Amino acid sequence: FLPFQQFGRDIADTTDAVRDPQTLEILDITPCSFGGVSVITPGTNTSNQVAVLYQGVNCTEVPSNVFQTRAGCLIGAEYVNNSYECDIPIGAGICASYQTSQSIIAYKMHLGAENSVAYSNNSIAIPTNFTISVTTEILPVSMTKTSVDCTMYICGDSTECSNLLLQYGSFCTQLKRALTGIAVEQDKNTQEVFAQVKQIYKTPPIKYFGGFNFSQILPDPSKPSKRSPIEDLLFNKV
Amino acid sequence: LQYGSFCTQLKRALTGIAVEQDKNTQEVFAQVKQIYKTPPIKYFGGFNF
Amino acid sequence: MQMAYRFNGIGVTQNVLYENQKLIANQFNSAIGKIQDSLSSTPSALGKLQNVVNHNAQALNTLVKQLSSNFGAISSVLNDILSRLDPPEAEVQIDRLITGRLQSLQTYVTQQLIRAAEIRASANLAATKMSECVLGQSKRVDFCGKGYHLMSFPQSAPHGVVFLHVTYVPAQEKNFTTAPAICHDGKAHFPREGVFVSNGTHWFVTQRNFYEPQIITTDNTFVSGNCDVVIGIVNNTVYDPLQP
Amino acid sequence: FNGLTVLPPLLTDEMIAQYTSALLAGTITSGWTFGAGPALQIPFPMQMAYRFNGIGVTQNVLYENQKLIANQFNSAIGKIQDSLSSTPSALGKL
Amino acid sequence: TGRLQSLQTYVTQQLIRAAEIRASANLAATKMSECVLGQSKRVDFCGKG
Ligand SMILES: *[C@@H]1O[C@H](CO)[C@@H](O[C@@H]2O[C@H](CO)[C@@H](O)[C@H](O)[C@H]2NC(C)=O)[C@H](O)[C@H]1NC(C)=O
Ligand SMILES: *[C@@H]1O[C@H](CO)[C@@H](O[C@@H]2O[C@H](CO)[C@@H](O)[C@H](O)[C@H]2NC(C)=O)[C@H](O)[C@H]1NC(C)=O
Ligand SMILES: *[C@@H]1O[C@H](CO)[C@@H](O[C@@H]2O[C@H](CO)[C@@H](O)[C@H](O)[C@H]2NC(C)=O)[C@H](O)[C@H]1NC(C)=O
Ligand SMILES: *[C@@H]1O[C@H](CO)[C@@H](O[C@@H]2O[C@H](CO)[C@@H](O)[C@H](O)[C@H]2NC(C)=O)[C@H](O)[C@H]1NC(C)=O
Ligand SMILES: *[C@@H]1O[C@H](CO)[C@@H](O[C@@H]2O[C@H](CO)[C@@H](O)[C@H](O)[C@H]2NC(C)=O)[C@H](O)[C@H]1NC(C)=O
Ligand SMILES: *[C@@H]1O[C@H](CO)[C@@H](O)[C@H](O)[C@H]1NC(C)=O
Ligand SMILES: *[C@@H]1O[C@H](CO)[C@@H](O)[C@H](O)[C@H]1NC(C)=O
Ligand SMILES: *[C@@H]1O[C@H](CO)[C@@H](O)[C@H](O)[C@H]1NC(C)=O
Ligand SMILES: *[C@@H]1O[C@H](CO)[C@@H](O)[C@H](O)[C@H]1NC(C)=O
Repeated sequence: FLPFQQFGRDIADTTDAVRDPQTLEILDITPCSFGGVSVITPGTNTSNQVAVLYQGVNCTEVPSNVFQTRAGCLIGAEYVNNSYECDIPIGAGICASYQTSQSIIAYKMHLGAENSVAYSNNSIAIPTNFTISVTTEILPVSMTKTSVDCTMYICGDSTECSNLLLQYGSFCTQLKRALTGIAVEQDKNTQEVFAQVKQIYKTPPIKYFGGFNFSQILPDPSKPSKRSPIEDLLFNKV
Repeated sequence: LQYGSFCTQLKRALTGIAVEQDKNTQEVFAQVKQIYKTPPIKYFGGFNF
Repeated sequence: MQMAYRFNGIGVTQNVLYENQKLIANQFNSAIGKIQDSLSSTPSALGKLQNVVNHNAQALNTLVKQLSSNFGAISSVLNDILSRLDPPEAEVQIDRLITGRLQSLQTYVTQQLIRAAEIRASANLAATKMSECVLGQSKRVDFCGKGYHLMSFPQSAPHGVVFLHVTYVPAQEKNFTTAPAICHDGKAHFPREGVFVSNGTHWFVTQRNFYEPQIITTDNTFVSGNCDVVIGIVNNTVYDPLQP
Repeated sequence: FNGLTVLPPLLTDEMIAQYTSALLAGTITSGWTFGAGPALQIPFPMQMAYRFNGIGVTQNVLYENQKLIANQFNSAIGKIQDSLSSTPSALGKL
Repeated sequence: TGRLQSLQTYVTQQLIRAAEIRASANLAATKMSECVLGQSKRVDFCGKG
């Protein structure tokens, strides 16, 4: 410090150094340790053991199996040298799992299987067979349409509350129009996706297409809802 | 405490954002399934990589 | 015939379909038979749709819970404040409750707006996928499933859509020797739509996605220049059909 | 910082670099085959000829100008480091 | 109250910025799929020319 200066301030305007009034000495001030506490579990179905992670603290303050990672202090897990596919993410490339009796272990994430391609300036690879693959993709379309009555929610049934509220200006009008716009948007979203065809086409009564079986995705007349089996499964699941 | 529940909503929003960031990072780079390696001899018909 | 069109669309000749029709139909039936088991076995697969519902429900509960809150006032119940208290001191309590209950509504509306924007983006993507994967065959990589896209089927679900993508995957590959061009009579020859491969003793030309060797002929190749500029040219013979 | 904390990302920089290296090796050795199934090896000039065919140019055009094309590519990739380092505002988006 | 309002505003801004970053990440993933793992016919999607 300069001889007349008494304490030191930071960029954020927080005191970080001080001068002792008796001995002309400078001291650094450091905040006391704090952090978050998280629990890692394999599910009460699988076991009742847990591990505990203290985030962003040195392992010397938490006073078993103790480990120090860039995420913080880990207690109750055994560190190994293997590498598996990640199961429970911890942070900075560290993952945890429940492995062999049985115990909680920690390890490094494994990116994948190592492979090398025999490259040469003279050789090629040509396939001799093929496979037909079917895959599923799921996409949400719309959400629930809600409406709110502002006066009944705020003032219930009393009257002078409404008299006080109307002094606050036009604040109830802008909420209704936003909610109505959202509802109209949902209705437009459904139409944009599903109403793409002009006419309703029908399958021939004789369902033969050269040996291809489409019964799993075609409508089932027996069911009153007239849905396909896959559609019924999806409907019942949610 | 007398005010009510605001901290819970703030915490849940921040945690959602934090998980979304890791999802975003994983969506771009983790497309391949195997770790391929280049041959030790780096000759590709005159092209320099 | 439509399926043959679709194989042509990805660079595979028509005869490959017509000579393997039964096997391909069996493979398609077996693949479509496992969709129900794959969906039912893992409940988390549909969780995304479920997720949306949960979010909405949660919001509503929060909007109720702020009602039973004092918000720094004497009590949450308003009628008691009316009954017990005098008009001077009642007004400040009423105003406090009004402001506290208005902020809660404002926050809810803002969250709804943000979620609606996200849902709109998802719906736009779904409409694009319906336009390009179901009403046509797409050349974009990984847009309609994984592999060489053949076709797709839509199915409906509560607040959502499910696409089944049918694609083609190569398998059982072998290794061969190649050459960029073939020199026959001081002239360079190049394949018209295939690639030259060698069995170790003989040379053939084949399509690039399915092994089907054929004899090099003047109607399989075209001539361009001498045999000096090309690096890696290989001596061989080219058969001429006109042999009367 | 008073109750404010920063959480580290799950994937480190080294893992992302390894992913990019794997992608580069795959595209250099197998062309576009590894993106749709098993990786099939092919010489690089033949892959370049396939790519010229993809845009409406015949194979002989590339096979008769291989050295010139390689030299142009080398010069273009060489200029990239200078062009990128010269302008500080190039990376302003990040 | 004055300190709670600032947190609310900060969380709202973070949500908006996160949405923008998510859109950018989706675009990057699409470009990785279509320009690196294949050859694109779309004009001006993977460079000029
Ligand atoms: C304030 O008073 C204390 C004593 O009450 C001083 O401490 C001593 O100061 C003398 C100065 O000649 C030193 O020789 C001693 O060594 C100090 N004591 C110890 C234990 O070290 C202190 O210096 C005074 N402060 C100022 C600024 O003069
Ligand atoms: C390409 O793969 C198919 C698998 O779908 C092979 O077909 C199988 O062949 C074996 C023996 O030839 C039979 O036991 C199986 O029943 C066949 N599977 C089906 C679904 O029919 C086919 O043989 C392979 N191609 C070649 C040239 O071997
Ligand atoms: C198309 O596939 C469906 C479903 O596999 C077939 O329906 C099955 O038919 C057999 C007849 O031997 C019954 O034992 C099964 O119970 C049926 N399954 C279901 C889910 O109903 C149908 O036969 C196939 N169509 C053709 C022409 O083979
Ligand atoms: C591939 O390119 C690198 C860099 O462009 C070449 O390495 C440089 O080569 C020049 C000569 O052309 C030297 O003056 C530099 O000192 C080299 N730099 C380094 C870091 O090595 C490399 O030689 C090229 N490969 C081949 C086979 O020519
Ligand atoms: C590579 O394939 C060629 C073409 O099938 C083989 O040449 C034929 O081999 C069969 C039996 O080996 C003979 O009956 C034919 O007469 C051969 N063709 C001609 C034109 O003579 C060749 O043997 C194969 N080489 C290897 C190493 O498998
Ligand atoms: C992992 O192996 C290294 C190699 O030296 C060793 O130092 C370390 O103690 C090992 N740790 C575990 C948990 O096996
Ligand atoms: C392939 O490259 C090697 C050098 O790595 C060279 O010796 C060989 O001749 C090349 N092959 C051909 C067919 O040019
Ligand atoms: C083909 O032979 C080469 C040897 O040049 C070898 O490296 C490669 O693995 C072989 N491919 C198969 C599918 O066996
Ligand atoms: C191809 O044949 C010509 C003429 O018969 C000869 O000059 C040339 O060396 C041959 N090429 C090779 C690689 O032997």
